[PDB]
Amino acid sequence: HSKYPLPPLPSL
Amino acid sequence: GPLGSPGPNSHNSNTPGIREAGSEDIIVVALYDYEAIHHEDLSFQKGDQMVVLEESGEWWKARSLATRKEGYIPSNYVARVDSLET
Repeated sequence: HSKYPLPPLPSL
Repeated sequence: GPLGSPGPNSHNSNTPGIREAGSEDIIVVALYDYEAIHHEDLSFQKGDQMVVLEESGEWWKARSLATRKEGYIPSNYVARVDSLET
């Protein structure tokens, strides 16, 4: 799927 | 009469259910912890391996290979075991 433009990655 | 453990009239042993192959079972691992931001997604943790099942977009169907939970998951959060630096 491509339901959303990916999640926001963490603080690292 | 003194105590003791069980003891049957015969004995045997063999290897357990140790796995094989990898060609068509996309073992990924979670890079980061995830908790289903929107509907129809898995919630996994950093270092959860998952068997990916479909890969046709930025989100992949997978199963938590530690817990046999299933859902779609974010490919940016995740990475093939075959493609690690370890």
